[PDB]
Amino acid sequence: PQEAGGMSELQWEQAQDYLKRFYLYDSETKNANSLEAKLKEMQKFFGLPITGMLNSRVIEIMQKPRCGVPDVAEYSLFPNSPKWTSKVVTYRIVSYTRDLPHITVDRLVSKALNMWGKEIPLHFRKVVWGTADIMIGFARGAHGDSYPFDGPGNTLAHAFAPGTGLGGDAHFDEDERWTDGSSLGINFLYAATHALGHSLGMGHSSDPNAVMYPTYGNGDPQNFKLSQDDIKGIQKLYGKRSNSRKK
Ligand SMILES: [Ca+2]
Ligand SMILES: [Ca+2]
Ligand SMILES: [Zn+2]
Ligand SMILES: [Zn+2]
Repeated sequence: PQEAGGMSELQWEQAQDYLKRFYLYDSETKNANSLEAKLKEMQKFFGLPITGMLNSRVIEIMQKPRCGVPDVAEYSLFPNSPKWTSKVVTYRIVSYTRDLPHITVDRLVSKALNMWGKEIPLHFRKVVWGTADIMIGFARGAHGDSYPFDGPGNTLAHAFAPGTGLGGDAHFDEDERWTDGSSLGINFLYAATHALGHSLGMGHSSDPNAVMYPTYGNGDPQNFKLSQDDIKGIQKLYGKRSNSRKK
């Protein structure tokens, strides 16, 4: 909490490790000098300009929630594919949270997922009989998977990469707050575009107006939608397109 930067080694480790979990679990790189190199990468990935340092904006974000998905791969059980390679993608809800009835959760995922679908030539299909590729469920890290519950705050939602039928699923930290009309904690619409975006193998982006922006913050937009730099990125791989925007 601000002083994390100049805290004792034990508390300080939490800061260094908070970035580390958001990337991967590699005990080799754990080091006090190596710290400085890896931070360089955090700053480009995040976008923030201040670099080689941490305490003010860098920490402000570690403590602030964002996402629970790693951003890299190394010694783990996952396939190698940048995006979905299936002919069609599908999605179904497993369970629902008391904050929102089942229909509401469901229509939010479609209202976000579809929004991605329109920005790409992939073909998406609605579910009415049987299981689907992407399962959307509420659960805690102790449901039977890696990534722990870590309580509310830090770590917002883990999700999986488009891998096989089982992999590709999306999840929501049930501990976290979830709503839409109340507009109090995390809007489902907003996180859904992010969580579902990770089910497409999209990586984060640095623009401050990005949809996967890892620096959660910004004001309260009117309707809100896919961003410019985020769209061109996915298009460059599914086809060919370019663009530029800042602020
Ligand atoms: Ca959490
Ligand atoms: Ca899946
Ligand atoms: Zn993310
Ligand atoms: Zn899980």
